Amino acid sequence: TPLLQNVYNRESTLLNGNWKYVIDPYETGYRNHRNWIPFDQMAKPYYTDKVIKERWDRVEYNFNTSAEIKVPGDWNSQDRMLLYYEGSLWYRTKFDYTITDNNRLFIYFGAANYQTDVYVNGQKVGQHLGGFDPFNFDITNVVKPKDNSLMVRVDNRREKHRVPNYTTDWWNYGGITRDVKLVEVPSTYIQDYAIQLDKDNPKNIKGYVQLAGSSLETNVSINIPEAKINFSTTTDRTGRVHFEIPAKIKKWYPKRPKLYDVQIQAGNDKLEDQIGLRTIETKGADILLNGQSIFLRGISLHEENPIKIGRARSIEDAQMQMGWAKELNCNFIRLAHYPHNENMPRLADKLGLLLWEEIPVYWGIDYENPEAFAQAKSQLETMVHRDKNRASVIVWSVANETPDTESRLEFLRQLKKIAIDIDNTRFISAALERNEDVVKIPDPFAEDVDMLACNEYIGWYSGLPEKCDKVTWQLPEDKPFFVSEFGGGALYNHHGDKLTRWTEEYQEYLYQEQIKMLKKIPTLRGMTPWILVDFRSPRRNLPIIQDGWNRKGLISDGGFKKKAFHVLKAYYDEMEKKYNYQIK
Amino acid sequence: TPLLQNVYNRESTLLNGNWKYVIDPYETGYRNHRNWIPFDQMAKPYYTDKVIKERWDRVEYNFNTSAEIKVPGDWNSQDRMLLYYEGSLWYRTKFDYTITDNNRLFIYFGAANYQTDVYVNGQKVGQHLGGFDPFNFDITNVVKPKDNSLMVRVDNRREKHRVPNYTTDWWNYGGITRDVKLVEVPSTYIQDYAIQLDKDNPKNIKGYVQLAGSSLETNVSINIPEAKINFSTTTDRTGRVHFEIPAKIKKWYPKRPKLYDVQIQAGNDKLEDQIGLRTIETKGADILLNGQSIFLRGISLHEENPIKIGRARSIEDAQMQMGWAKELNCNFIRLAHYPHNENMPRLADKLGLLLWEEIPVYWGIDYENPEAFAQAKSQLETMVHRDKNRASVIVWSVANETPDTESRLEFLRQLKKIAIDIDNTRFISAALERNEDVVKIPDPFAEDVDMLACNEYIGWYSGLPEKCDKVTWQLPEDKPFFVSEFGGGALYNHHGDKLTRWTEEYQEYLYQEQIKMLKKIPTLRGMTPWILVDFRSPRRNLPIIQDGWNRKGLISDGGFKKKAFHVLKAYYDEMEKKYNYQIK
Ligand SMILES: O=C(O)[C@H]1O[C@@H](O)[C@H](O)[C@@H](O)[C@H]1O
Ligand SMILES: O=C(O)[C@H]1O[C@@H](O)[C@H](O)[C@@H](O)[C@H]1O
Ligand SMILES: [Cl-]
Ligand SMILES: [Cl-]
Repeated sequence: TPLLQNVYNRESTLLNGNWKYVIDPYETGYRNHRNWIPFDQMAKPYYTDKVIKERWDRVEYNFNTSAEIKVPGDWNSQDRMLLYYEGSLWYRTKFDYTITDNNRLFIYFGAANYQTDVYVNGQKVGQHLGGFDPFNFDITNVVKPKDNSLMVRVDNRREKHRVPNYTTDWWNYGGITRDVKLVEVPSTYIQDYAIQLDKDNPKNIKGYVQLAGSSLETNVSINIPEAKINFSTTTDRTGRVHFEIPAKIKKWYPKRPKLYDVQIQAGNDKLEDQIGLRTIETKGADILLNGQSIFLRGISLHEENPIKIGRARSIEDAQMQMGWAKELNCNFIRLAHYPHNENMPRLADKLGLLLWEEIPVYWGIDYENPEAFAQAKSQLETMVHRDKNRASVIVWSVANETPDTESRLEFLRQLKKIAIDIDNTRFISAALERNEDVVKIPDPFAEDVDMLACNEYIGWYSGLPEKCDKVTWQLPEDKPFFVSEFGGGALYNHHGDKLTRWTEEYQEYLYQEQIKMLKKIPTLRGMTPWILVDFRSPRRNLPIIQDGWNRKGLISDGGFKKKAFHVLKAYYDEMEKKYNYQIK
Repeated sequence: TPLLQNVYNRESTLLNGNWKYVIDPYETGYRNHRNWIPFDQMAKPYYTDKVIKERWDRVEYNFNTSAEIKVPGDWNSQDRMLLYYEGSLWYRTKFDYTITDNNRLFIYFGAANYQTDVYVNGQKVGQHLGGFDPFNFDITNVVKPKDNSLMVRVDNRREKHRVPNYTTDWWNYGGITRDVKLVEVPSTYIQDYAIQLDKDNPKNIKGYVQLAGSSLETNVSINIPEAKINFSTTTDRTGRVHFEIPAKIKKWYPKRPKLYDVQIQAGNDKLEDQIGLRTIETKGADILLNGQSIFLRGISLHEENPIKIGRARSIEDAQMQMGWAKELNCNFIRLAHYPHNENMPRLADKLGLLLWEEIPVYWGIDYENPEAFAQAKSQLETMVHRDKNRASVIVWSVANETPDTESRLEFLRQLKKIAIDIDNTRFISAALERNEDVVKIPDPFAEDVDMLACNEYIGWYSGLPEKCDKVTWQLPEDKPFFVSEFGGGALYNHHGDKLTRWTEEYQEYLYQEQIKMLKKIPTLRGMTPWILVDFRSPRRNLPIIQDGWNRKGLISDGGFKKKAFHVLKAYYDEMEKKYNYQIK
C-alpha cells in the first residue's frame, strides 16, 4: 500500500501503551514446525488469537495471560532477557473502533525492525521489510465496532538477503520502535503530494497530488494563504494531477527557517502541512542555498537515546539531540545509517538544521541478489517519499562503505535513478572511502554524486595523529568536497598524555590535526565527524573502555562533553564567521 | 582426529573453572566484517589473545579484563542475558603443562553446542560440528611449559544444514556443556578397542585393538583377572589386531549388572575399563537378553537438570535421574534426542538399566544436502564409538519423527549402514509415526529396524483418552513393537476433573486408557513414555501452564511426582512379575 503523505498532521488514534507479547525463537506460532512453511501460505497459528471453548480443548498460547511490553520502543532495553534477542516476537493488543459512514481505516507504523507481519481478527493485512521506514495497511473491511484482535509479529533475525544483513557497527534493536496509530480518511483521500520549488525554475512551485480510494475523479485544491498562492482543478481516472505554479515567497534558511502553512484538499479530505521553500545546488566547488555560498558545519548521529540505552523515537529525543548539535554550533546533521523517526526532519524544518538522510546499504550487502535489491529499493522509495516536502533535507545518501565491484556499481546507479525519478530537488551522495603519501578517490560512483563525500580515520585506524599533517589530498576542483566521517574513540574522564589511546587528550589531539589537514583542501565545504554521542555496538568489546559502546562520541553515554567537543566547536565558530551572509 | 576410547578411565588434567568470555553476535572476532570470510582461512582475530605493547596501540578486546563464566555448563542458565542467546561466544583460559619425554597431549571435550573452533597460542588446533558428541585434538607441537592461551569459540546459531536445524522441542543450550580436560598418552597409545560377547557364539569374547602414534608393531595384552583371561598378541604395521578369546563369565542383566575389570596394555600405555558381557537379539516378536525373553519397562529423558533449569553433565545428575527411573520401576531409559554425557551409559552399566541412544536427525533436516548428511554421520560415528563397550546400551536411534520422503529414506539407510560397520551387536531403530479406526506403520523404514518403535499421542494430540480403547493396531507379528513416546501435559498440583486438560487427573486418565490400548498388542515388548521430568522448550508458550516448559513430565520441574507416575509404576510392577526370569 503506498505511504500516506503527512500522516504527521492527520488526526490519529494512538495504539501506544502496554501490549501482550510472546518470545518465539523457533517461530512455533508463525511456521509449521515440520516443513518450515508459514501458516499464512496454507487454532495453531498464534495470529488466530483463540482461547479454549471447552475445558478439554488444547491451545498452547494465551495472549490474555501473557507478559506485557511497552509500545513503542526497542525490546532490547526493556529487559536483560531481550538485550541480545535477535529473532521473532509476537505483540498483541485489543481496540474498539466504529468507522463513520464509508470512511477507510488505516494502521500506520512509524517503523519496526526488521520484518513485520500484521493481523487483525486473525486475518493477514500486511507484511513490511525494512527496520526504519514507515508503512500502513487499509484494515477497513476487517475491523468491527468492539473487541478487535491486533497481532503484529516483528522478526529482526540477521539474514543474507536483508538490508542490513550479517554485520553493522550498531546494535540490532528489534520490535515496534515508533508510534502505532489508526488513521480514518474519506472513501477518497489525499494519498501523496510534492509541493517544492522547481530546481530548473525557482520562480515556480512544482509538484503533484495523488488521490486513492473509491472514485479518484474529484476536485483538488492547494492553498498557501500567506503567499496569496492558489491552485484548484479536476483529477482524471488516475487520481493524479501535475502543476507548475509561480511563487514573493520568503525562502528557508538555517538562520531564518520560514515554514508556510499549506492546505491540501480533495473531495471531503482536508490536510494541513508546514513547508519551507529553498533551492540547493552545486556551482563548481561551491554549495549554494538560495544562491548563497554555505559551509556544512555538521555532526553524525545514530537514532539512539544513550541515557535509556535504547532507540530514540519522540519529539523530546529530537529536541535533546538537536540542542546538543546547536551547542556544537552545527547548521547540519548526518542522520545515522537509516531513516530516523519523522520528528527529526519535522523539528529540523522548524529549528533551521539542514539534514543528510541514508538507507542501511552498509558493507557486504548481497548486491547480486534480486531480493536484497528489492528491500534496499522499498526503503529508499519510502524514505524519499516521506520527507520530499522537507526544506531541512538537502542530501539523500544511498550507501555507506561499499565494495568496488561491478555488481555494486550498478546497484548504486539503479538506486540513484529510483531517488531521482521520485525527487530531483536534492543532492544524491554515498559515503565513500579513499586510496593510498597522497590520497585519491578513484571510485567510479564519484562521477555520479552531486557532493563528493568521503569517510577517513587517518588519526585513528590509519597511522597516529601526526600523519594528518604529512598527507596531501588530490581532488576534482569542480565539485564540493565533504567528509561524511572522521573521528576517534575516547572513554569520558579517562585522561592522560595525548599519545595514550582512548584518553580524551588523544581524541582532542586527533581532532586538532584532522581539522588542520582538511583546512588545506580548497574544495572542502562540510563535515559530519563520527560522532556526536557514544552509541551501542556489539563490535566494540574492549572491557572498561568500550563495554559495547562505540566511544567516538564528542559526548559520553551519560551526556557529558569530552575535550574534543570544544576543538570542533571553535573551528565551527570560525567557519560561521567566514561564511556569514545577508538574507535578501 | 579419531576419538580416544575410554578417556573416562585415563588420567586427565581438568580445565574446568571460571573462564574469560566475550559475547560476539556479529562474529567480529572470527570473520572479516566486509566479506564475511573467517580470519582462519586468510590483531583483529580474538584468538590471537593480544594485548597492547605501547599506550598508542589499538586492540578492541582484552580477555584479561573480560567478564567470567563457569565451564562446564550451558551459558543460558548462568545469566538472564544469555537465556535466549543464539550465536557465537568466546571462552578463554590459560594453563601450564610440561609434557613428559616424547608423550602426546590431547585436549578432550565431552561436548560443546554446536560449532567449536579451538586455538592454542593463537594457533588453530581443530573444529567440531555437533552439539552433544565428544572430540579431541592433538596439541603436542603447539603447547609450551607456561602461560598457554586456550581459546574456545562456540557458536549455537540455528542454520539450515545443521543437525538439528531450524526447530526442535527443546531449549538451544549453547556453550561448553561438559568437562574439558588434557589427556597425556605415550608416543604409541591405545586409540580404540571393542570387547563384547560374540553374538553368534556367546562362549567367546570378540573384538579388536587399534593403536596410534610412532611405532605401531608392539605387544598388546587384555587381562580380565576375575574371568581367568590372560590374552596376549602382537600388532602389524597398521596397529589394528582382531581377537577371539574363550570365556566362566557371569553375564550382565538389569537385575544383576556384572561388570568385569579389564586391563588393555600396549607398549608403555595401560588402560583400565569396566565392561559387562551380554547378548541382545530378536526372535520374531521376542527381545532376548542372554537368550531370556524380556520387556522394556522404560521412560524417556532429556539431558536437563530441572532444579538448575540448565544442562545435566555430572555423575550426580545421572544418580538423580536414574534414582527417579528406579522409583518408577524402570529397567530401560530412552535418552533424549542426542548423546547424553558419558556418565549416563557408565552408571547405567553400574545400576542395571538398559538404554536407547539417539542422534538429533529430527523433523525437517536438510536431507538433500550433503553437508547435513556429513554432520549426522560424524555425530553417529562419535556416539557409537564412545559407547560400543557399554552393556547398558542396546539401541542406536538414527531418527525421531522424520518426513516420509525418498531423500530421508536414503539418509536413514546410509546412517544404519555407517552404524552397522562400527558395531553390528546392538538393535538399530528410529522413532516413527503411525497412519490413520485402524492404526498401521506404512513407513518404508519400518522394514529396516530390528525393533519397531512408534511415537503416538492418541489421548492428547489426536482425540481424547476415550479414543485409546476404540482403536485397533495392525503391526507385523514378526518383529518386537515399542512405544518410543506417548504422554500428555499437566501442571503439577493443577487438579480437577479428568476431562480438564492440563490437570493431573487428565494425565492419570490418559495413562490408564493408553496402557489399556497397548496391553492388547501381542507384539508389544516395551515403552518409554514422554517423559520422566518436565523440561525446557521455547515451543511451549502457554502462560501459567507451560511458561517455557514441556509439561509432559511424570515429575514436576521442582521434582514432585504427579498422579500419572503411580499408574505407570503399578503397570511396571505387573510386567516385572509377568516377565520374571531365574538367571543361570
Ligand atoms: O569506525 C567507526 O567508528 C564507524 O564507521 C562507520 O562506517 C559506521 O557507520 C559506524 O557505525 C562506525 O563503524
Ligand atoms: O510433543 C511432545 O511432547 C514431544 O514430541 C517429541 O517427538 C519431541 O522430541 C519432544 O522433545 C516433545 O516435543
Ligand atoms: Cl570505539
Ligand atoms: Cl506440554
